Amino acid sequence: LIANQFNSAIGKIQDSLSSTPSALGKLQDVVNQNAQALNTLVKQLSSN
Amino acid sequence: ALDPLSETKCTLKSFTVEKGIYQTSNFRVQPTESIVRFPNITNLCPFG
Amino acid sequence: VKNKCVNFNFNGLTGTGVLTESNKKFLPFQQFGRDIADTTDAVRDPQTL
Amino acid sequence: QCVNLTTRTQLPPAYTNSFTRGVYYPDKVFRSSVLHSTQDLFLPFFSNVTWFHAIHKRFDNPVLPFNDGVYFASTEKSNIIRGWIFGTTLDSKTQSLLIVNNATNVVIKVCEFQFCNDPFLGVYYHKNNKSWMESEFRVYSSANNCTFEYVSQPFLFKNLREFVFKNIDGYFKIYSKHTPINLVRDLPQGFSALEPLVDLPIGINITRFQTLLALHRSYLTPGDSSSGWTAGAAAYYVGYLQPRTFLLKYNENGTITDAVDC
Ligand SMILES: *[C@@H]1O[C@H](CO)[C@@H](O[C@@H]2O[C@H](CO)[C@@H](O)[C@H](O)[C@H]2NC(C)=O)[C@H](O)[C@H]1NC(C)=O
Ligand SMILES: *[C@@H]1O[C@H](CO)[C@@H](O)[C@H](O)[C@H]1NC(C)=O
Ligand SMILES: *[C@@H]1O[C@H](CO)[C@@H](O)[C@H](O)[C@H]1NC(C)=O
Ligand SMILES: *[C@@H]1O[C@H](CO)[C@@H](O)[C@H](O)[C@H]1NC(C)=O
Ligand SMILES: *[C@@H]1O[C@H](CO)[C@@H](O)[C@H](O)[C@H]1NC(C)=O
Ligand SMILES: *[C@@H]1O[C@H](CO)[C@@H](O)[C@H](O)[C@H]1NC(C)=O
Repeated sequence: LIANQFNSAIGKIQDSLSSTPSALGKLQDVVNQNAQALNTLVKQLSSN
Repeated sequence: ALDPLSETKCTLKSFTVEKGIYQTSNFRVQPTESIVRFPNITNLCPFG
Repeated sequence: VKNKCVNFNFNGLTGTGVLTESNKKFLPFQQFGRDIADTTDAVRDPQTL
Repeated sequence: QCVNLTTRTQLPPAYTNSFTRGVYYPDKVFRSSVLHSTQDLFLPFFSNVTWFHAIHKRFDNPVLPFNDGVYFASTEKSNIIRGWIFGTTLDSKTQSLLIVNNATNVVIKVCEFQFCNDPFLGVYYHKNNKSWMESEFRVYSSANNCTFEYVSQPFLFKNLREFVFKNIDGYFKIYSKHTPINLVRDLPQGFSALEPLVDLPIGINITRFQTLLALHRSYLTPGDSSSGWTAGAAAYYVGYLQPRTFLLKYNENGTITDAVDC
């Protein structure tokens, strides 16, 4: 019973990760922030 | 401006360099020629 | 001259870089392109189009 | 010759919503898959666009006030609308913009013409030659000291001709886009981008603009050339550009496919 529960839990974890594009946001935020900052810096070259 | 070791010594402003990797200068390819391209004209302006 | 680090000035746009034959398709009124961060990255030649 | 003829019916003009129409390329910069925000003289979405009729009788060509920028649209197939005339006085005192686009040429002459109070173009048709030619050119009395000249190729209720006329920094910019229109009484809701046609460097003060239409008297008018005429059907729409910030969506090919009025 414990082995079956463990296997089912792992499968459900994979399904939740695959069918939800909002679980990894803690990483995505970081990436976005870095990219946004870089973009802002570059755009600051076009100011009088 | 003798060899990379001397440039590292100058960058660190010390005669003794510890083991490691140090950034000393920037490598940049200088331009070779000049290019001018403009629409075909054959008439001078009426400054006269 | 192409495939060389060269200065250039096309219809007033002056810069330094390497010019290469591109695959972009400009509309027949535009003169030069730009990047997402407003950086010149493509120019139409004023003679050969 | 100047002719002042009015036999049209009197009724107040109609109004409509501009919808997602009248967007032009602000600059000549190529962009691919980039959402670019600009602050230019644009036509607000669903604006109060004035509708003018030229049905057979209507020939309403009023002296509309050309504010900062003017949008203009026309669906027609008889080519009644030929050109537009701009100016602050419409008199031989000050320079007046004048454009005439018949089927054969496009004519731009920036002169201070002595404008007739009812400018128009007269086309007479005969069965034997089967040709529609313009007999009377009465939009002005005389050339009257032209200061600018330009002639180019002609621009070509089933076709839609959308123009935007904007005057800034001594430059008169025309943006046009020809599109096939299926509806015959109202602007379509589809999105269309107007490409620049020509930046004519005129640099005159313009406050009032007018449109030049044409008559097609062939054999249905028995009257003199002061009260009797006949023509086809035409409808045109006049909007006003305002300082607006627009979000323009460029596709990978460089053409604007969507826009947002902030
Ligand atoms: C361009 O022409 C317009 C229209 O005549 C001028 O604006 C007028 O200015 C006078 C100044 O006495 C006012 O009384 C009018 O009411 C204005 N008319 C409009 C429609 O606003 C304008 O000044 C001219 N431009 C220049 C630079 O002289
Ligand atoms: C001159 O320019 C024209 C128009 O772009 C072009 O067709 C022609 O080949 C050019 N002649 C040269 C570069 O000798
Ligand atoms: C458009 O103008 C007409 C003029 O009769 C007015 O009744 C209508 O409310 C206006 N619509 C607007 C401002 O949205
Ligand atoms: C069209 O073209 C010629 C050349 O500009 C011009 O002189 C002529 O008067 C025009 N034709 C008509 C019918 O107006
Ligand atoms: C045309 O010619 C002269 C020279 O510019 C000008 O002074 C005159 O007032 C003009 N006349 C008319 C009728 O446009
Ligand atoms: C760009 O044009 C090409 C022409 O081959 C077409 O296949 C493609 O779908 C166009 N792209 C877009 C985003 O409209």
